[PDB]
Amino acid sequence: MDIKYDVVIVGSGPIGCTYARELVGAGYKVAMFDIGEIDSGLKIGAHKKNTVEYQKNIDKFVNVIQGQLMSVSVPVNTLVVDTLSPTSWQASTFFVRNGSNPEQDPLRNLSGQAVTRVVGGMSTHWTCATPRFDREQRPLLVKDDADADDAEWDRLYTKAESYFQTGTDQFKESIRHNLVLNKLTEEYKGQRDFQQIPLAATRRSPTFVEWSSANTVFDLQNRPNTDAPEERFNLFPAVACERVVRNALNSEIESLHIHDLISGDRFEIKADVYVLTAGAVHNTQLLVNSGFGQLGRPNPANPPELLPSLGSYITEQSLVFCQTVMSTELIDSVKSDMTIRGTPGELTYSVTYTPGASTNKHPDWWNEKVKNHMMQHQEDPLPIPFEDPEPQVTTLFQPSHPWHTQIGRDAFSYGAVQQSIDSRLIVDWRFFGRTEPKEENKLWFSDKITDAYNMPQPTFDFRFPAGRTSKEAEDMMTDMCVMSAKIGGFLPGSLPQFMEPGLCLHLGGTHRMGFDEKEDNCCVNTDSRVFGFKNLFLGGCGNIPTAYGANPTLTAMSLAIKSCEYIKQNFTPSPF
Amino acid sequence: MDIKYDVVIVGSGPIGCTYARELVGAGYKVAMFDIGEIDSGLKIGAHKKNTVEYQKNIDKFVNVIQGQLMSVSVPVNTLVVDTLSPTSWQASTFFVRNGSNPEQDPLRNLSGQAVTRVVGGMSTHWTCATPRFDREQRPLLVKDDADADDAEWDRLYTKAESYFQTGTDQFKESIRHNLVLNKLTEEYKGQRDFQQIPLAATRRSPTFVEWSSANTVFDLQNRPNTDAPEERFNLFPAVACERVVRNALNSEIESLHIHDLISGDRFEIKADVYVLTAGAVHNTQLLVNSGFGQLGRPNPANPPELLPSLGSYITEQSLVFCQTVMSTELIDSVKSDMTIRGTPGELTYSVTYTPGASTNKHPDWWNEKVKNHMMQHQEDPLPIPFEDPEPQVTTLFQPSHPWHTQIGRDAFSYGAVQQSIDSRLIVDWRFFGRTEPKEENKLWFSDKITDAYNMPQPTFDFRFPAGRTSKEAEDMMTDMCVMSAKIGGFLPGSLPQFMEPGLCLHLGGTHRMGFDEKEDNCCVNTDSRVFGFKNLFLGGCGNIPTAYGANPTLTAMSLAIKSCEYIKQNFTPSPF
Amino acid sequence: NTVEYQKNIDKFVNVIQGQLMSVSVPVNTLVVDTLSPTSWQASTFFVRNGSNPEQDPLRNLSGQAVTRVVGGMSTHWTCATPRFDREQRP
Amino acid sequence: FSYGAVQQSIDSRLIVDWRFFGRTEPKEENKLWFSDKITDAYNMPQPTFDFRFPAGRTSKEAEDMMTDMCVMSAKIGGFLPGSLPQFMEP
Ligand SMILES: *Cc1cc2c(cc1C)Nc1c([nH]c(=O)[nH]c1=O)N2C[C@H](O)[C@H](O)[C@H](O)COP(=O)(O)OP(=O)(O)OC[C@H]1O[C@@H](n2cnc3c(N)ncnc32)[C@H](O)[C@@H]1O
Ligand SMILES: *Cc1cc2c(cc1C)Nc1c([nH]c(=O)[nH]c1=O)N2C[C@H](O)[C@H](O)[C@H](O)COP(=O)(O)OP(=O)(O)OC[C@H]1O[C@@H](n2cnc3c(N)ncnc32)[C@H](O)[C@@H]1O
Ligand SMILES: *Cc1cc2c(cc1C)Nc1c([nH]c(=O)[nH]c1=O)N2C[C@H](O)[C@H](O)[C@H](O)COP(=O)(O)OP(=O)(O)OC[C@H]1O[C@@H](n2cnc3c(N)ncnc32)[C@H](O)[C@@H]1O
Ligand SMILES: OC[C@H]1O[C@@H](O)[C@H](F)[C@@H](O)[C@H]1O
Ligand SMILES: OC[C@H]1O[C@@H](O)[C@H](F)[C@@H](O)[C@H]1O
Ligand SMILES: OC[C@H]1O[C@@H](O)[C@H](F)[C@@H](O)[C@H]1O
Ligand SMILES: OC[C@H]1O[C@H](O)[C@H](F)[C@@H](O)[C@H]1O
Ligand SMILES: OC[C@H]1O[C@H](O)[C@H](F)[C@@H](O)[C@H]1O
Repeated sequence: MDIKYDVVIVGSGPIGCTYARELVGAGYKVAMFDIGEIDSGLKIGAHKKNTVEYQKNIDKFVNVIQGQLMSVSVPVNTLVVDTLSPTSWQASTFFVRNGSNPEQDPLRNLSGQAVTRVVGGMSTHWTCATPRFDREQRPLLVKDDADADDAEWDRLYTKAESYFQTGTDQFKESIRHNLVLNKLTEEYKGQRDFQQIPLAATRRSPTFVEWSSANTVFDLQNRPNTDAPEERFNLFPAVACERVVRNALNSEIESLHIHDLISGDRFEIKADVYVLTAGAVHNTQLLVNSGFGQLGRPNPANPPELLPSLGSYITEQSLVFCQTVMSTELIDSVKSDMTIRGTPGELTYSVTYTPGASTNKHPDWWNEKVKNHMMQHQEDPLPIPFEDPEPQVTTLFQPSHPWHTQIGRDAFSYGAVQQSIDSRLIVDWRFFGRTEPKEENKLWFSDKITDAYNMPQPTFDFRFPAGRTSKEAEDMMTDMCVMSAKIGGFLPGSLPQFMEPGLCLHLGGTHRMGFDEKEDNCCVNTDSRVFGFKNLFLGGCGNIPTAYGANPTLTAMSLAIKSCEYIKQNFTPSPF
Repeated sequence: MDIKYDVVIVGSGPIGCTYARELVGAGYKVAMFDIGEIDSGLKIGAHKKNTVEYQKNIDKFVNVIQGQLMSVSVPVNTLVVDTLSPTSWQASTFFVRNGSNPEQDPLRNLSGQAVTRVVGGMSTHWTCATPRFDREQRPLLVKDDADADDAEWDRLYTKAESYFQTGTDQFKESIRHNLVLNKLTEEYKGQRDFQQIPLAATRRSPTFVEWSSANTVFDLQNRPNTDAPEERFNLFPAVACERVVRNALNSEIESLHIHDLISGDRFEIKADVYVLTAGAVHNTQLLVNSGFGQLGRPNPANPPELLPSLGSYITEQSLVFCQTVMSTELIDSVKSDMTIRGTPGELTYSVTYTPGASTNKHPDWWNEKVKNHMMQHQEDPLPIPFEDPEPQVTTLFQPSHPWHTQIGRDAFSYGAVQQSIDSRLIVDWRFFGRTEPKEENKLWFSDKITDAYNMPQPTFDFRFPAGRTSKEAEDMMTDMCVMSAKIGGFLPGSLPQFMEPGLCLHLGGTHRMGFDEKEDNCCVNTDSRVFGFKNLFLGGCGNIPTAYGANPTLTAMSLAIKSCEYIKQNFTPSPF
Repeated sequence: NTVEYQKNIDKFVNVIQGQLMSVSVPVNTLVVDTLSPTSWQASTFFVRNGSNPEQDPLRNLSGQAVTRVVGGMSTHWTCATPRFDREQRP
Repeated sequence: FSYGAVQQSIDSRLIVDWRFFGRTEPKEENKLWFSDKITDAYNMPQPTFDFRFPAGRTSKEAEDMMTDMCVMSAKIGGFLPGSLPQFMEP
């Protein structure tokens, strides 16, 4: 470690790695710090799902996700346990216990909010869904010229998709995928369009997908090295970034205070450029601990002087979930082209089809798979082949249905995964609502209470706003019930429900972007530069100032690419 | 990869790494294959608990364990779900679904048996408890000379303890530890002795412990390298070892068939010496797939000709569990030396003690911690300091109490971890019973059904034997109820219970050791050599032929050290 | 119709459940394998606890129940008495 | 006749129950029969059902009816956790 770099990056998630990719590549001397540690294998920051073992046992991966989602703010617990032995010690009050945050109103929380501290951030376990936002969900990057704005976003999203290896063809030969997609597209037709979920992933074989991650964006190997002898990069894991140091004028950052969590030593690191990509909660925390905004419970009688919108206007999405069991209609449809005679398991049983009958509903490759499976596995009553991939189906957000949808199988199962129903029958439904930004919806940091890293404790003051946001959330639940029923009935144990607020982990608006600090009530401009500072940039979903339903990361990445263009335009690398 | 090594090792767990440590160190050309992948960070095969983040959030680590425990044999599920929508497809029978093994009698199973396929094996997530076995639990290594047997085991265990960095002093300054230990030792006195659990671990600070693993034994870095320029070792992850190839006479192994799970290619590797350390289930599987023992449902009318005891006499331990909530007696005892005046939170409140009163029950360092905590945290009603380490207490197996005990806090929590009761009050109790080896208790491999790696499906035919084993298991449950009550009453949600058979993951006896193949009904001799073979060795708990209650790994390691002495005595390394 | 039930209507569910006796219960096949090793266990899912061995569990009306008390089920019914329109009516 | 545990956290004045009842096509194959071997608690032939909801109109309407209750209920409020939309035991 040196005390001087060209660029310092706080966070090794996929947005920090967008900045590394762009800037290491442009010749800057870059250091990247992460509070978490390398724990994905020799491909640093890679997706934990990419082992042979997880892809042969995908039901286990939920546990890996749960193992690295550490709750942001837990209220004081008030459950009465009165079946204790009379000899057992019991307090006479519900006192502050077990890491609970006494500041947190339990009824104004995002209880499902969690953070991940590992090299690669949440991209080590994410679903890899990377939809574009349509105009309605998307911040403006050019004002008063919609066609130039569209052009700019197209160029940026195209680049982000290339970084993440986004595609829409990885599941095209799945029977289950097709079954679900084809049905939905017929029943709306074509008042809504359905497609494969855009996924940051490359299929390597019929049974293995290489899911993308931070590592796909930037490999996180120190440089110079043999592949990149004229580049300069260092990754420092297990280093808590605590404070950026402001000048008097609030026009420049003059250093970064860091804490080596192994040795315990503290240092101060100097950079020409400072990029905070610590996630939506933790960027905010680091800024509040550095004197931006206000520490402590918000107090209107003494509003913050520096970035007063920081931590206000926060957005998190409503999320509804169920699972379904495939209808008899759809299961029978799989084998609709077959002539089936006799009874499974007996001498006379056969299943045949005629390749190329124009009468066939399905093409030959489908009927071949189905025939083979039915004849070779007469003990099995379903016509779906055993290793058939899951559906990965969406109808994207539109004005008439202003929610994102993901229909398929998600590794992040909620609750006990029941084993009685055959998994080929099971389809997951997740619908994500957009949330209006509102000044009263805040993330703030205690002046008394600290987290496990001795940093000010995060506290939410949040409710879904009462008008359009809440109306749409309920409409969205209805929509998922109506849409799901086209495929099948609900799976007991996975009935339609709202998930805990913030379990969707799409928190935005915490350090939000706009044109004008005061008029747009925002913290960073369209280059992701903090207002008034020459050399401080924020990357991540916390920049998104709009009400959005789609998964935000591709949009956050796009904003980062644009930020890096600004840096390349205004800062000169040091000589090698 | 070469097609020729001096020694090939199948498995990178702590027993394979014992063989690597001994033999790489002795100058052999070693290759090690593991079916699983590197996923613990840059320290290959290291304990996953050793991140700063897990040790600040230890309640999350249960999920990491659950994420890599893949069930051995799951029976066909027969639960009736009859609240499905009438449109949903339903079969008319409980058919073979969702990876279930149709061979497995659900009532003769070890349902909690699981395997871990990752570099470092189960040592990437284990509790690190490494007790010695006393004579009563321990196989004989010398016959008819008890003092020479004791000497041999002492030397071997001392070496194994040095490899694992076993100690008994890591928790000596915990208030909770002391509270529990001191109470139990008074109440039995001294008809039973209590001590700290021997743990393979080194404390680095008051809040961080470096837990040992396979990596502690052998660092698993390829050699030659800068630290070890004259050593030769290669680790090949994601390589399924499928078969060892026997000569006609069954006197030598002539190669190892391997399957590269990334490329899909198959190869055959030649070694002077072959060591199978794939765990108790999977060593057996590999052997049955190579023509040892018998494939298919056991058939007494056609007993196996080659190693007929392989897969018979299997042992797994009964495990009882509860948690308790610390008694008022014991909580009051913590502060027994304090003079406490007024009421917490008010101006007059104070807590004082007199250092060195001979009347004090506790020494000054205890009273200091307690006083400071009480005065500095008057909102907290407990006298235990917030970062106080957990107890780690045992009374080892003895004739009058023939079970192992671990009393403390274990990361591998069973069930939902309730948050209402303060965690400083909570103590876990696990008691482990010894199981009589019995011919009828088998692990066998289907001739029809295969696992996820296309290898014969493991199937258990197991019941706890009806006489002494079952009698002791129930006595052991009673013992834990009686002993636990000295500390506190049971925690609702963690009432005393037997865990699922095989959840303790101490399976032994699958390829068991003895002096004489026929007379001792065994598979390997005291050098861990397979009877009749010159060049095949088996390492692991599957060698242990006795009824044991203590955690077996240190004993398995000891047997491996002795095996490696035999190899060093009989095989010459190739020139460098 | 007691004063007490109408002041505590949440308790009345228990009165209903107390007189709904299941018509046909299939043989139970749930595996309970956390029994003490000393406890007696059969080696099959045998006919137990009033189960009907004739009943295919997957072709059942598991929630069917009968009430044997003077007044029959009208001693606990909801008292909803709609007419059928032509379409539903013999 | 509440189904399941009656949660006490939500004020009861807020809570509204929804029950929707579907019509079932009569079908010869749907039977109630009586064992010639097994008897009930009164020594009378044991009742046994051989019943499935018929696969065409009955099942189609049942699922439509579930959708209807979800759409209609949402006019009043959102679902109560623990009482999510479900089919009851047949
Ligand atoms: C956990 C999760 C996440 C997503 C979905 C699934 C699940 C279960 N799936 C999903 C997501 N997003 C999508 O667009 N589509 C998908 O299908 N998920 C969210 C996505 O995963 C996040 O939006 C994305 O990673 C955010 O990227 P980031 O802004 O780079 O932030 P990260 O949280 O990934 O990484 C931040 C990083 O910084 C560190 N850190 C935090 N504090 C500090 C301090 N003080 N000093 C130094 N470093 C710090 C972290 O440890 C972390 O690695
Ligand atoms: C999971 C667990 C394990 C233990 C306890 C806690 C928990 C939750 N705690 C405990 C244990 N043992 C103790 O003595 N004290 C403790 O406090 N646990 C058990 C211990 O962890 C095991 O006994 C030990 O690792 C066994 O060592 P091993 O004999 O080296 O076996 P492993 O299972 O660790 O590693 C084997 C290895 O081989 C691989 N493999 C399997 N099949 C193949 C094939 N066919 N080809 C190639 N490689 C193969 C694995 O992937 C694995 O890494
Ligand atoms: C239990 C239930 C019932 C109804 C609803 C609510 C609940 C929880 N609410 C409901 C009902 N019906 C409606 O139209 N609207 C409502 O809102 N329920 C059903 C209604 O309760 C029944 O349809 C009605 O009682 C049937 O009347 P019934 O045909 O007279 O039959 P019962 O079952 O009431 O009484 C029969 C009776 O005969 C006896 N018995 C049976 N076997 C014998 C033999 N072998 N020998 C002599 N006597 C016998 C019984 O003991 C019983 O009293
Ligand atoms: O299974 C019931 C469903 O059947 C379908 O085939 C329809 F598309 C849905 O609208 C719904 O009527
Ligand atoms: O709390 C009840 C317990 O109290 C104790 O202090 C004893 F040691 C136990 O034997 C039991 O009597
Ligand atoms: O709360 C959402 C609901 O609001 C209502 O007032 C409507 F009547 C429903 O259709 C639905 O939109
Ligand atoms: O449960 C949370 C997740 O659900 C799905 O995987 C989404 F794709 C993620 O972005 C995230 O919201
Ligand atoms: O739950 C299984 C574990 O319990 C405890 O951690 C033991 F130490 C382990 O060896 C293992 O049995």
